[PDB]
Amino acid sequence: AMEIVYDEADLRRYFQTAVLLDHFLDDAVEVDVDAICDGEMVLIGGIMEHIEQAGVHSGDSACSLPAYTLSQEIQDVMRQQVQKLAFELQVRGLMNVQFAVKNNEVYLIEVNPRAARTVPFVSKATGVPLAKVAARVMAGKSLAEQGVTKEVIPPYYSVKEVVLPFNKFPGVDPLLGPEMRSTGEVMGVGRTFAEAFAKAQLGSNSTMKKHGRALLSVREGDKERVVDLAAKLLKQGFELDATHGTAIVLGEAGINPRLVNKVHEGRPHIQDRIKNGEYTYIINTTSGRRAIEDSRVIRRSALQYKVHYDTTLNGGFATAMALNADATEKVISVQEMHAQIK
Amino acid sequence: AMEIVYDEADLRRYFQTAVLLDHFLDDAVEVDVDAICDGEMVLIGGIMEHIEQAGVHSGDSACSLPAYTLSQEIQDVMRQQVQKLAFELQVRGLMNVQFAVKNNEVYLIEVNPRAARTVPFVSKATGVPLAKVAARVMAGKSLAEQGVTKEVIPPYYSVKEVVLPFNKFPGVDPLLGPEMRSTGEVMGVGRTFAEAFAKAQLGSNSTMKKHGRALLSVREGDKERVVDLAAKLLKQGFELDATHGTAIVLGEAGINPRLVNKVHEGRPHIQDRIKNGEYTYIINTTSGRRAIEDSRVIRRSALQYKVHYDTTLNGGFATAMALNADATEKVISVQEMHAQIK
Ligand SMILES: Nc1ncnc2c1ncn2[C@@H]1O[C@H](COP(=O)(O)OP(=O)(O)O)[C@@H](O)[C@H]1O
Ligand SMILES: Nc1ncnc2c1ncn2[C@@H]1O[C@H](COP(=O)(O)OP(=O)(O)O)[C@@H](O)[C@H]1O
Ligand SMILES: NCCC[C@H](N)C(=O)O
Ligand SMILES: NCCC[C@H](N)C(=O)O
Ligand SMILES: [Cl-]
Ligand SMILES: [Cl-]
Ligand SMILES: [Cl-]
Ligand SMILES: [Cl-]
Ligand SMILES: [K+]
Ligand SMILES: [K+]
Ligand SMILES: [K+]
Ligand SMILES: [K+]
Ligand SMILES: [Mn+2]
Ligand SMILES: [Mn+2]
Repeated sequence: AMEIVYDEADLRRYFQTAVLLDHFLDDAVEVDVDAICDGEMVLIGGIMEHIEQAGVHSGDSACSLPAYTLSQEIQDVMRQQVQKLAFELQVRGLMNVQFAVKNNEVYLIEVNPRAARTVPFVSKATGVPLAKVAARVMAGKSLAEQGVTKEVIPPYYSVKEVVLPFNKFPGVDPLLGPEMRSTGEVMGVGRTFAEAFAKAQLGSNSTMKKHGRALLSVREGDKERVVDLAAKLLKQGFELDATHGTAIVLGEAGINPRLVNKVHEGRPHIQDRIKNGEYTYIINTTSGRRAIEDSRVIRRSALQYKVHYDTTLNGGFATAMALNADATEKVISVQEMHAQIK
Repeated sequence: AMEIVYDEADLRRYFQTAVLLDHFLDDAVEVDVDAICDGEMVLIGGIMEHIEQAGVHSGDSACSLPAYTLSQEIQDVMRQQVQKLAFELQVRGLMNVQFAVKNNEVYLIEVNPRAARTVPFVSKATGVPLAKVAARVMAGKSLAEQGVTKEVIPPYYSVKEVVLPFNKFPGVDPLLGPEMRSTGEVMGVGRTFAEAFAKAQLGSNSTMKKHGRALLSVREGDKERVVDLAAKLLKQGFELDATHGTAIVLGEAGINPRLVNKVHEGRPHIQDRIKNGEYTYIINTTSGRRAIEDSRVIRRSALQYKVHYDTTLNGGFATAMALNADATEKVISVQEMHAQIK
């Protein structure tokens, strides 16, 4: 059971309720790299950029292969580090490495010296059966002997999205965090990231629509980038609702959402509006135990009412991009996918 | 000393800091009627309909001759009532009667069996020198004998607005009530109530602009009608800002102002805005000893920064109507005015 303490008081408050301590890498991109070491060389299976930032468990994060925003440059630094780690720790077969990118800096989060859960997706995505390869390495056949020595970068994007069991446990706050709660995953294949993401999103049973009213209620950190999300939604045809401070931020930028009351503020409030079906999209971000506790009503309603919702700004942007794609437009077989690989 | 108490709490509260008790006619139109009685008959000098509701002292209320909203049927009752009083009281000379109209019902405020401060305005409006006649009547010369027996109804609108000394006493809260504080008055003459109001407004040294951003912050009782007012403002090309509760009501009507913070909510706040000359108009209504003391900065700032502001919704509608008029478009002389009277 992890925790992200924000302040001193927070700390106590934690222990009370409650040991390692790690500085939390706020606003960093999380990445996973799957690889194979045969003692002689390292084979990079895949570099997957997560959509949800570090702090949202990698198992609960949607992710993309190839990276959708990371510079090749910083990806090179990761590949090198993966390499140094592989040789140093004497890996023989699969490994997984998790990093956090912040301010153009690579930070190591952990090393899993075995097959990680990302293995099948990377394999489907790249056409290389890494578990068969790594198993051959284990039994003694080298990467070189098997002919699997060069990293494969596919010509299309593969996006992985997860499914959470929150609807099975209503009393739980359907919020993402450092601890993994998802039961499964799906894969979206597209020409662009928007396209992959849209397939991934639909595949994951998302109720997201291409029109309607969107409710925006974001935390302080999010106040800046929210403006841009709000316009993208505007550009797409949605109308907007916003709670107090979010409305303020949007107002100051020129966006004037319809103001909506928090449960405490009066009626009608969000709960009522959600209950009524006024929304087709909800973007709600939060930060701080207490802040989280209050906003619980939103997610709870959103889930109960089947309204698609994002709890991270990164996810919101990803959702916004997919609005530009059409998941039903084109289909492709795995055989065809793999045949496109040069 | 008069004040309106709203609840049990409030009443002691008063008595504390502090005798007749009278029920307060809320959301009522105040009316003034000047009249002459000689024992034989009653001449109606004029029926004036206040812009500001009962609760804002007549003396500080803007007014209209002829009535701009009241039905003929209701004036008829007041006319009826006045006569009854005159004879009843044995009025010989001038008299004044104040009424309040609630739900199509006429309530009697007071009777002043003497010359009222409205006499000169009525005289000027109607061409009938009420003071001369009444004196004559007082000395023994009947209306009949004077040949002043019919109620004159002007072909033009006559609006009286007042001037308040707030600017000379900064420490004071520039807000209207049951006690009179104005020192003078002005008159506006027009083809329409709007044109008349517009002249009276300009006459009163108002800083009202025909463009800019308006700030709307209104009470509960007003939250409903404010929509129409907001619409007018928008139709006129103003941009709107609203405090929370007001913003909620508008938005719920399709009207999304720019949300703004009270002083206690954040920076920038209203005071700041005002201070920055961000507004050209402010509509601020309040109810309650506290809601009032809490809004004080709005009015003080507004007065101090020379921004035109109205403290009644009625006053705000009038201001709006006047936006459709040109005070400097047409001029007329008292002589012509009177010449127009048949
Ligand atoms: N220092 C950190 N800064 C930001 N996020 C972190 C940090 N440490 C861990 N996390 C978050 O916690 C998650 C799980 O931590 P990790 O060490 O990988 O635990 P696990 O063994 O459960 O897989 C990560 O996937 C990440 O999103
Ligand atoms: N019962 C009432 N309901 C509403 N407003 C009232 C009532 N009584 C007085 N007022 C308001 O207070 C003002 C002053 O009361 P009034 O008896 O006329 O006082 P004054 O002697 O100063 O002229 C009125 O002009 C009116 O707007
Ligand atoms: N990849 C996690 C699922 C995202 C979920 N809609 C949310 O953002 O909370
Ligand atoms: N006739 C009263 C003065 C009007 C002023 N703008 C107010 O509404 O406070
Ligand atoms: Cl794993
Ligand atoms: Cl449950
Ligand atoms: Cl008087
Ligand atoms: Cl003073
Ligand atoms: K993550
Ligand atoms: K692990
Ligand atoms: K009045
Ligand atoms: K009096
Ligand atoms: Mn991990
Ligand atoms: Mn009076």
